[PDB]
Amino acid sequence: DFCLEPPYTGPCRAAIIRYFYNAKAGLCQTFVYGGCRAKSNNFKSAEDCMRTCGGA
Repeated sequence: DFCLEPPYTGPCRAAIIRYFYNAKAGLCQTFVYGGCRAKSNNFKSAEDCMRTCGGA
């Protein structure tokens, strides 16, 4: 959801993108959010990706 599980790309709205953490394939990925409380996960670079689930 934020680091491995399936990121929310459109739970409320349509579909918006940015960076997520896909800690299995190559880690830092993309999905931003698609409505709701922006699903908290919402990165844009390595520093972003890291502060949330990269180096926590």
